[PDB]
Amino acid sequence: GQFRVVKEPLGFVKVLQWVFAIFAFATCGSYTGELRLSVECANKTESALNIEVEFEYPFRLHQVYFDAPSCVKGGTTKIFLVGDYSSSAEFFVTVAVFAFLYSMGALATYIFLQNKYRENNKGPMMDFLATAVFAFMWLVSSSAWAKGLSDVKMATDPENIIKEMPMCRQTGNTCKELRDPVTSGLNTSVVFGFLNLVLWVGNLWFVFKETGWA
Amino acid sequence: IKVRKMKAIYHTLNLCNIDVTQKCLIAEVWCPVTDLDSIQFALRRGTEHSGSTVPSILNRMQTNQTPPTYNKTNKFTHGFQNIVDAYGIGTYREINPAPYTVITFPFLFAVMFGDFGHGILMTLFAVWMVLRESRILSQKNENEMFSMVFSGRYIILLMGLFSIYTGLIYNDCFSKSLNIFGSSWSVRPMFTIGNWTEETLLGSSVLQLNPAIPGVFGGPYPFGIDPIWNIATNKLTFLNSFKMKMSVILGIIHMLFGVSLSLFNHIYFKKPLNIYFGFIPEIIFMSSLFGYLVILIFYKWTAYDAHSSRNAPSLLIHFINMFLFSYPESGNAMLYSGQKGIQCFLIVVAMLCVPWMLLFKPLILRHQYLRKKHVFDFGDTMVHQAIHTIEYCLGCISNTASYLRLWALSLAHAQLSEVLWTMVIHIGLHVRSLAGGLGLFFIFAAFATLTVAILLIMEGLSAFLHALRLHWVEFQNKFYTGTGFKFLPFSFEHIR
Amino acid sequence: TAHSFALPVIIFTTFWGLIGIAGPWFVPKGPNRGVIITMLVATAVCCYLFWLIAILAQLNPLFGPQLKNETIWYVRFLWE
Amino acid sequence: NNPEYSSFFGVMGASSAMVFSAMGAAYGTAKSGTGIAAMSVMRPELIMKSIIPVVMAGIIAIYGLVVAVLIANSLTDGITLYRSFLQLGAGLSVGLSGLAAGFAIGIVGDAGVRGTAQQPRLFVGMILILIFAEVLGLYGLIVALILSTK
Amino acid sequence: LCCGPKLAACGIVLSAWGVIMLIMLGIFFNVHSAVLIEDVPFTEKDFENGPQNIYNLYEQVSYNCFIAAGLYLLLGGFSFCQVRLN
Amino acid sequence: ELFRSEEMTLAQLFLQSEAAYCCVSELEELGKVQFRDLNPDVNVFQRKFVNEVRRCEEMDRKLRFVEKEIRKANIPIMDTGENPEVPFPRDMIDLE
Ligand SMILES: CCCCCCCCCCCCCCCCCC(=O)OC[C@H](COP(=O)([O-])OCC[N+](C)(C)C)OC(=O)CCCCCCCCCCCCCCCCC
Ligand SMILES: CCCCCCCCCCCCCCCCCCCC(=O)O[C@H](COC(=O)CCCCCCCCCCCCCC)COP(=O)(O)OCCN
Ligand SMILES: CCCCCCCCCCCCCCCCCCCC(=O)O[C@H](COC(=O)CCCCCCCCCCCCCC)COP(=O)(O)OCCN
Ligand SMILES: CCCCCCCCCCCCCCCCCCCC(=O)O[C@H](COC(=O)CCCCCCCCCCCCCC)COP(=O)(O)OCCN
Ligand SMILES: CCCCCCCCCCCCCCCCCC(=O)OC[C@@H](O)COP(=O)(O)OCC[N+](C)(C)C
Ligand SMILES: *[C@@H]1O[C@H](CO)[C@@H](O)[C@H](O)[C@H]1NC(C)=O
Repeated sequence: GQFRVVKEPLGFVKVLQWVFAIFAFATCGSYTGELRLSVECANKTESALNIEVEFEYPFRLHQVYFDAPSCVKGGTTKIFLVGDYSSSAEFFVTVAVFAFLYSMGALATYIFLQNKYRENNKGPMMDFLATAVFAFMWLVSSSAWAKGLSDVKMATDPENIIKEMPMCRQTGNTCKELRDPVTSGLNTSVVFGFLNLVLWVGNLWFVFKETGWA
Repeated sequence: IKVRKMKAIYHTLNLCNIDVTQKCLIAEVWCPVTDLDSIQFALRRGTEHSGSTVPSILNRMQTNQTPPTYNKTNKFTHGFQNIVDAYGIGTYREINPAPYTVITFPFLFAVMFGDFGHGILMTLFAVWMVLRESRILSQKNENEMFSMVFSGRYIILLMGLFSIYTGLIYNDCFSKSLNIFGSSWSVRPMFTIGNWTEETLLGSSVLQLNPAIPGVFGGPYPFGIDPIWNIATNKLTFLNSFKMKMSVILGIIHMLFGVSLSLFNHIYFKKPLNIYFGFIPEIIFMSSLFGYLVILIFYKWTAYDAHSSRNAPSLLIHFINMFLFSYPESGNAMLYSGQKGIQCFLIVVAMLCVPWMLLFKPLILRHQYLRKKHVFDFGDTMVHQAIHTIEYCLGCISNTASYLRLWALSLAHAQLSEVLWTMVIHIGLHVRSLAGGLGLFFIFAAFATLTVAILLIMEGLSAFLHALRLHWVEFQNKFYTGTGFKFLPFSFEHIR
Repeated sequence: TAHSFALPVIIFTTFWGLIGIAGPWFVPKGPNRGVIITMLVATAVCCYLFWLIAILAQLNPLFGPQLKNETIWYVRFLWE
Repeated sequence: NNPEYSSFFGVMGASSAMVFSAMGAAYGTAKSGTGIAAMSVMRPELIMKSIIPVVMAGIIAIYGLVVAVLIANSLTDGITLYRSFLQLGAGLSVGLSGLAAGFAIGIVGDAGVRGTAQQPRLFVGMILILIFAEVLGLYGLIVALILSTK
Repeated sequence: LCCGPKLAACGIVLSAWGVIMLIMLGIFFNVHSAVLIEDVPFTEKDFENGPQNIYNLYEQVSYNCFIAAGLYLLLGGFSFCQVRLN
Repeated sequence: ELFRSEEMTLAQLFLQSEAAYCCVSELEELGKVQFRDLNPDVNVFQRKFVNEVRRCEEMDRKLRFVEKEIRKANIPIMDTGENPEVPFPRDMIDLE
């Protein structure tokens, strides 16, 4: 066991990359949000005083639905959220999962087969290739996840939901919110993605130096 | 091997002159120009081995006899070269259809056999044959069918690849689409802006969808046919038209490429007569009558949308009216301003190209070969040119029609795959009880055998041979002659 | 689900144009340079024509898909 | 509203698409089997290669079955005269096209099995003719798929 | 149980095809792909409240597909053992 | 290349009889030469070397018979891959 390899600056970078994107996977893939609204129609008896909705991490929001009040005859109209950002959320989650698996494999190789990894610099070259690929993936995914988080905050926003709801277009109907989703998890995930991108960018130079191309 | 070569060599020397004329043997041979030095070096080896002091001597001589057709075939190009040679060995030094066939035969095959899954199966099979080719080449068998397929392994490989591509474009995989980017058809705007409700869903068995209301149709699918058409009962209504237009477009462009190749042939052979009467009249006729049809198809696609659906003209009727000069004041309106004048001009040019081909060339030939220098038979020449013009003009129509076999075979393959799926593995999938997972075993065994037999083997063979027929007739009648002789060298194949 | 007809057309046109135009200048020199160039150009032309026909045929639909009521009900929930 | 007899034409179209295709494929199979039996007494090694025309007759039968199944799954109680007669036309198209294609396949295969027995090179020519004979019935099926889903 | 190598090869190729295609079909059913809605064995009652019932039936069909894939995996293993025997 | 057929040309060779066999053997190995009948007046079955070709055919028959006995027996037939040239000198007597 070459624990000195882990303790070395490159090993520290690998350990940091393992902890990061794993923090991101935990923050994102475990995200579960709830929203609460209320509608008081012209007749109070038909008021939807409390309507609650829940959504998961994948952000397939267009699937999420709820039976809002119609304010006429006491009926209900099914309303769905607008747009989904799975293409970005799942992409970032998969990138983070792949990064975590690669970090675990690299740590295992350095601890056990560091000599084989360093042999002929072929392992350093493969590490440099993976580092460039991961840097590009992180650069794309950080922006994708930030845009997804902003647009999800917009779409899940009770203000926007009420504005789009046709109940407000009626006479006397009043729609209000009760709670908003916790954006702390999404913000932390975005910050962790940016940190992982920075770590990969920094490790690019370390890999280049190790491979001798410096 | 020793005795077989010895026999072959003596039988070859039989063909050479004998001492009845000279003690030194006389040999006559065809040879490519570049290999003359190599042949001389081979003769030098022969002299050294025989020990004869005198050296054998080779000599060129300007000739009149027709040289053979030699194509310097390769391992990858052997299948395609045999494929194009089947319908007649090309003449000496004319545009060879093989290099273009190398792609257009797999592509035309894929336009019909288009299916992602079946293409995957075919490319895997062709890759197995390619990889294990040395093994099978060593282990020879008498199975004619298998020998044919193996010789065509590269043909099958390219056919599989292009079939994969066309299956992706059709969004077809074992009769089922993919939806990898997301459909442009959203059903919610129908209830939001449109006039629907759960009551309408209960009341209508099949209903329908419209893109006129804003959010239903969010642009075209970025790559291939939209997945929703797979589940739409309106599938055929749209696929039929799209595939008919595709078939006509591809056929007309292929024929135009053939005519350009014919121009190349004439330029190389130095037949300005053919270039100025023949090709140019032919290309003008073809483009004006049928290329204009492709332009019309593309223009209608780009112009007419849902809002203008009501008064969207039918290009079939418009082409009929173009030919009949039957532009009416009632019915579907004109596609674009000036259609009457432009179409009349196009028809006039098209019909003028018939006299252009027919009358001109015979008259110039008769002039410059019977009034100058003074056997030429003017009546026979006129009859021959009339036959050629009638043949070409009727051929344009009949070939643009026959290229519809692309759509016919594609739709047939798609419908046969759909019915096979729904009649075989729908049985194993539409079972509530978990015990169905065991039934799916045998049901899918039947599905696999049926796909390999009915579809991969027989429908694939039909599509292959119809791409072949298209290439032989529709494409190659424009520039190919195929009145040469295969170069059969004195090469030792007794290795068998 | 808004599928703009700018990104797909630009991406596919540039990709197939590269394959069919730049690739002939990159093919290595040898006996098969001509045949390989022909395959590159012909594949570019054919594949691009097929894809363009498909995308245009889908563009500007004069009628929408006809979906059974069960599948319309399911698609409302699932698809965007 | 609609006549109680409106479904008769659709039912008969499905029945025709099946029956006439079956008759054409039966003729193809019978003629090809006669040719194969006559040939095999001298060239036993060509039976498997020469079994192709029988397979193409089976393919004609398969087209007939497909169109019959489509029409039979499209029949409904309130089937209007329009749909009923569309399905009748599709059935007639498939049935008669498969009938004629099967006749041609049977005759050509009976000729070409014996011919290939004598001249090995004739096998590919026989296959070439047979594929045309089969796509005749395919054209019938194509028109049927256009009609029954008009 | 010795048998013909041709039959063993056919069995193994069919096993590979079945495993791959049925695994993909199960994955798609589990993802609830709307393309395969016709293959779900649902009834009129399943359209009562929401899509959860149809999702459950999708999952059931996916389980059937995975069971078939596992059976074909066993069949391919038997064919591979027969090949090793031959 | 495959664009169009190769430039083709006739040629005629004077070669002394003694070395003619070896020279045509080298040509056969090379494979880029196509001879033509230059004595079509007399049929093939009467040409000069018909005696030689007849004896070669008899040798081929002998080899076919021995090979058939080989197949009848379980003994296998080797495969080296060498392609030696027929001996131009009168090694036919030794082979016979
Ligand atoms: C798991 C299954 C996956 C699917 C795989 C099968 C896909 C279905 C389509 C395959 C069609 C195969 C035919 C084309 C290949 C032959 C072309 C070629 O390159 O050879 C030149 C062939 C044969 O090669 P050749 O012997 O001429 O080679 C040249 C040799 N010299 C120069 C010495 C003469 O040449 C021709 O005669 C050209 C005409 C070919 C026309 C093809 C006719 C149809 C043949 C049908 C084959 C049998 C049907 C399938 C049965 C399967 C069951 C065992
Ligand atoms: C799935 C979606 C995509 C589908 C559409 C694209 C399909 C393209 C199909 C062509 C690819 C396969 C080519 C054959 C591979 C086997 C090689 C055989 C032997 C070989 O090297 O052939 C040479 C001919 O050139 C060659 O082998 C040609 C190689 C280079 C061709 C480049 C053109 C490829 C297509 C365009 C680019 C890709 C587009 C899709 C992304 C000459 O034979 P030899 O010297 O070895 O012979 C040895 C004895 N004489
Ligand atoms: C080897 C290759 C051989 C050739 C292959 C190609 C086939 C060639 C066919 C013949 C020549 C080209 C076609 C000529 C016929 C007219 C084509 C009209 C196309 C069309 O629909 O355009 C609309 C009309 O254009 C207008 O409104 C403008 C006026 C009408 C058209 C003017 C002529 C344009 C073509 C010029 C010749 C091109 C030659 C190509 C070889 C666009 O108009 P819109 O929708 O905006 O208007 C509508 C409201 N008013
Ligand atoms: C509207 C849709 C349809 C459009 C189709 C027409 C437009 C595309 C084709 C236009 C012509 C392209 C260029 C022609 C060849 C010019 C010669 C130089 C080409 C080049 O750089 O490569 C040389 C090899 O070319 C060669 O060996 C020959 C290359 C020939 C390229 C064209 C063949 C594909 C056309 C068919 C399209 C597919 C069918 C459409 C349905 C290298 O020079 P080198 O050293 O090899 O010297 C030559 C002898 N060896
Ligand atoms: C022997 C050699 C081996 C042969 C190999 C053959 C492989 C064949 C495997 C497939 C066969 C079955 C075909 C079924 C295809 C339908 C599956 C499908 O549609 O996929 C995609 C769906 O999951 C997703 O789409 P959705 O959930 O509707 O929408 C959500 C999609 N967004 C998020 C992108 C918008
Ligand atoms: C009623 O239905 C028609 C026909 O589809 C539609 O155009 C119109 O917008 C609808 N009116 C409403 C929902 O008020």
